[PDB]
Amino acid sequence: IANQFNSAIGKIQDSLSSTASALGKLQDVVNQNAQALNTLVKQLSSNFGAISSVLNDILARLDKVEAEVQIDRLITGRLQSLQTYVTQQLIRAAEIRASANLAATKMSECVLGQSKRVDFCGKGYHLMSFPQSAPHGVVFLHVTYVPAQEKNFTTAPAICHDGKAHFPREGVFVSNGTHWFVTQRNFYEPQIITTHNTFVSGNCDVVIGIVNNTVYDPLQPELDSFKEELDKYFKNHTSP
Amino acid sequence: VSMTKTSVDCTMYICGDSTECSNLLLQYGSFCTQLNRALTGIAVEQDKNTQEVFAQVKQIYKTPPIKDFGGFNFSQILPDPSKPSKRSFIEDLLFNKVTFNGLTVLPPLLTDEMIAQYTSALLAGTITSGWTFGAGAALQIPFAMQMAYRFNGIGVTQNVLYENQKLIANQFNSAIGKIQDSLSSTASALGKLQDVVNQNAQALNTLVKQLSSNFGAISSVLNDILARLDKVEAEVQIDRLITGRLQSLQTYVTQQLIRAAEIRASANLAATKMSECVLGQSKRVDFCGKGYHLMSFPQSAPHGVVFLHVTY
Amino acid sequence: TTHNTFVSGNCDVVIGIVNNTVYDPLQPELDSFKEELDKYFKNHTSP
Amino acid sequence: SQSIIAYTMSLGAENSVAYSNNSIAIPINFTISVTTEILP
Ligand SMILES: *[C@@H]1O[C@H](CO)[C@@H](O[C@@H]2O[C@H](CO)[C@@H](O[C@H]3O[C@H](CO)[C@@H](O)[C@H](O)[C@@H]3O)[C@H](O)[C@H]2NC(C)=O)[C@H](O)[C@H]1NC(C)=O
Ligand SMILES: *[C@@H]1O[C@H](CO)[C@@H](O[C@@H]2O[C@H](CO)[C@@H](O[C@H]3O[C@H](CO)[C@@H](O)[C@H](O)[C@@H]3O)[C@H](O)[C@H]2NC(C)=O)[C@H](O)[C@H]1NC(C)=O
Ligand SMILES: *[C@@H]1O[C@H](CO)[C@@H](O[C@@H]2O[C@H](CO)[C@@H](O[C@H]3O[C@H](CO)[C@@H](O)[C@H](O)[C@@H]3O)[C@H](O)[C@H]2NC(C)=O)[C@H](O)[C@H]1NC(C)=O
Ligand SMILES: *[C@@H]1O[C@H](CO[C@@H]2O[C@@H](C)[C@@H](O)[C@@H](O)[C@@H]2O)[C@@H](O[C@@H]2O[C@H](CO)[C@@H](O)[C@H](O)[C@H]2NC(C)=O)[C@H](O)[C@H]1NC(C)=O
Ligand SMILES: *[C@@H]1O[C@H](CO)[C@@H](O[C@@H]2O[C@H](CO)[C@@H](O)[C@H](O)[C@H]2NC(C)=O)[C@H](O)[C@H]1NC(C)=O
Ligand SMILES: *[C@@H]1O[C@H](CO)[C@@H](O[C@@H]2O[C@H](CO)[C@@H](O)[C@H](O)[C@H]2NC(C)=O)[C@H](O)[C@H]1NC(C)=O
Ligand SMILES: *[C@@H]1O[C@H](CO)[C@@H](O)[C@H](O)[C@H]1NC(C)=O
Ligand SMILES: *[C@@H]1O[C@H](CO)[C@@H](O)[C@H](O)[C@H]1NC(C)=O
Ligand SMILES: *[C@@H]1O[C@H](CO)[C@@H](O)[C@H](O)[C@H]1NC(C)=O
Ligand SMILES: *[C@@H]1O[C@H](CO)[C@@H](O)[C@H](O)[C@H]1NC(C)=O
Repeated sequence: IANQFNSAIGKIQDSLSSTASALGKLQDVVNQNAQALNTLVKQLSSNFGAISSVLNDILARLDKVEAEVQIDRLITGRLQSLQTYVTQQLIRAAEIRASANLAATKMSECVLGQSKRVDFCGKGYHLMSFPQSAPHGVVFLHVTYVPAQEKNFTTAPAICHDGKAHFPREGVFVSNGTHWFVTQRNFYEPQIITTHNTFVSGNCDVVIGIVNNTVYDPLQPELDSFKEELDKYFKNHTSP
Repeated sequence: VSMTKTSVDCTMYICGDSTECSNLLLQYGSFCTQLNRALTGIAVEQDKNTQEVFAQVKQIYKTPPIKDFGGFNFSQILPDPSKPSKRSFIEDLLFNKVTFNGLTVLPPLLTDEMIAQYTSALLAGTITSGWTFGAGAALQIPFAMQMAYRFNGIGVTQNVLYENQKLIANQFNSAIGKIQDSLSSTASALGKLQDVVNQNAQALNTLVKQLSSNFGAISSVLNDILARLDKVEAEVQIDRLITGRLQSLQTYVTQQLIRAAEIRASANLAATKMSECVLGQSKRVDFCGKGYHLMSFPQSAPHGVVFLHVTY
Repeated sequence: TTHNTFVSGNCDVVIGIVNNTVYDPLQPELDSFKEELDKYFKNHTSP
Repeated sequence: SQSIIAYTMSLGAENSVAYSNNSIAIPINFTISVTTEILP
């Protein structure tokens, strides 16, 4: 588990250092803000249907009663250009807020805790996550348990023993093809079907797909060994 | 999940087929690049919204030919093989239930056959392999043992399923019977999707009515002003129409950017419900339907997703 | 039963506790051992 | 020989699941994995 984790951290380190595009969601936010600021400054070169885009060159050519009408055009067009920028900034800022509230929720639920929510802390089952800072952003390194190489098995919903039906306390009944076992669902670790691994409920006629197999009792030998010794003691006590 | 991609060519809208109006419009600068860019940003994020909701699996799982799901009759929600589009009988019902000037509609990247196919992959994975196909490789399980793990998941011991399996399957079969009847019966059932089609249609209809406005020029028709007047008398008249039509696009693009942020928020909720209700089982009270969550099935709709949440 | 329950503390602490028996399933199992052990003593008197 | 091709996109690998009324698959092993996620 350590050697897998220490390798997976090494693949993150290499990947970020190797490819261009991995920072895309942050570089995009830098590029949109640069593009919008650049666009806002370029609008100052625009005439807006006035005689010129240079405010001092209007004033240096026309007299005041009509130089005002040209300046009013530039005021209208530049005020419209700020309003376009601020509307773009507000709509973007609402997006970044949504992404910051998601990031805060990921910090709270994947870093300060372990999440049972599927996909919310990466693919697999969430073990833990580690935060890393980035320019204007957060990176989460989500660590997950992923089921690897699998094997198919025969299975049953219940086991029948003394005409009573038996069900797993945790996990699932599986056969290797000849013998029956009980195992935890998320990792193959077979165990003998005991009275301590299972609970009884009702009789074998009600359950579709129930199978016959023995259920082991762990206490039965701890009284039968004690019984065979007790009988040997009675045998010895015939001798005096 | 989405809304119709629209591109409005601001030059062709403001200054339709006119060189003189185009040469005036250049004097307003980069606004037309901002209008075209913003609507391209929206048009691209609609494929993204659709992709985050439906493409949550990179492997197209398919139903077995045998249908021995322990008595649970999924035939209403699996694909029908016979139709030219491979959709479910409830998806076909949902598709019936929703009804010159630089305007263009752009088609979604994922056609409705491909949204039905991603929905089929998610649903065939969900029936045959539990939540496991969300964690990694799909691991099969018998459907009654999947429902047993579910019952343990809501804190009801799994013998309650196996003792009652005929009833639990008849109740699931009956509840899908009510979904079928409900969607056949009432007009308003898909209102949340139809409301999005209606707002886009209303906002574009409003944007078109603004081409018939005068804004204090002699005519609402750009060709009349260029036909009736010489070049210098025309500048003043066209420039009114430029100002008012430009402001009509600045309005419409702002209304669409706000509305796209709302459809985005709905798509991210739908992606969260796809992950947490279809690819899993949720402890979140009320998140995956009313009751205690057992499992959910996705179904496509025009520009949307329908979840059939199954609850104890 | 002792398999359905867990033990802590005593009857004086828990507000609203009630008296009932708890069935220990080892006890009647080893009672099936008790009368068999007892009969084997009775028989073993005879030689 | 390189040229632009145009094609209907496939949605992924097709994979018929080995479902049966009495078969389960269980992992004999696991991979720990680290995925980066990046948020503005
Ligand atoms: C299904 O799982 C079973 C448990 O692992 C397995 O049975 C076990 O098989 C081993 C040999 O592979 C036996 O080993 C013993 O066999 C005799 C016992 O007298 C000795 O000569 C050997 O030295 C060794 O002690 C186990 O006894 C046996 N266990 C049981 C409960 O039968 C099956 O082989 C597996 N089936 C398949 C199809 O793989
Ligand atoms: C699971 O194990 C059970 C115990 O070994 C076994 O039960 C036995 O089933 C047979 C066949 O049904 C019964 O045979 C009797 O059936 C009627 C009388 O009821 C007569 O027509 C027959 O001639 C014969 O007497 C056994 O009585 C019955 N035994 C018990 C103790 O219940 C199950 O059949 C096994 N099931 C599987 C799937 O392996
Ligand atoms: C729950 O079960 C308890 C155990 O049987 C029971 O406690 C017993 O209550 C009686 C009556 O109060 C006591 O009787 C004795 O009380 C004093 C000595 O403490 C004497 O003066 C009396 O003459 C009499 O001998 C028992 O001593 C007491 N048992 C113990 C072990 O303390 C509770 O009363 C029961 N409560 C309910 C609500 O059912
Ligand atoms: C687990 O089993 C499935 C299919 O079921 C088995 O089919 C036989 C091969 C035999 O083992 C039966 O007793 C089982 O019922 C396997 O799926 C097959 O995979 C191979 C490639 O490995 C492919 O050529 C076959 O067409 C598949 N058959 C079917 C019916 O899907 C699966 O690979 C097995 N998994 C493991 C890890 O053993
Ligand atoms: C699953 O449920 C469907 C819908 O009730 C069943 O389909 C109907 O079956 C009857 C009898 O064969 C036909 O007359 C109807 O025309 C069918 N209706 C439709 C819409 O196809 C189906 O038979 C059930 N399948 C199982 C295995 O129970
Ligand atoms: C579980 O998977 C790991 C690999 O992730 C297996 O470890 C490898 O085992 C082989 C020999 O079987 C060695 O050559 C490799 O060098 C091992 N790799 C590592 C990272 O240790 C492990 O053996 C598998 N175990 C089972 C029971 O399947
Ligand atoms: C599984 O299906 C077969 C038919 O292919 C049937 O004989 C068998 O009894 C079924 N078992 C269960 C548990 O449904
Ligand atoms: C048999 O019983 C006698 C006492 O009666 C004792 O000394 C002896 O050790 C016993 N042996 C065994 C094998 O129990
Ligand atoms: C519950 O409340 C009633 C009064 O309404 C009281 O008589 C009773 O003793 C209370 N039960 C307990 C266990 O204290
Ligand atoms: C008494 O013990 C003998 C063995 O020593 C046994 O055969 C017999 O059945 C027993 N009788 C009774 C009444 O237990």
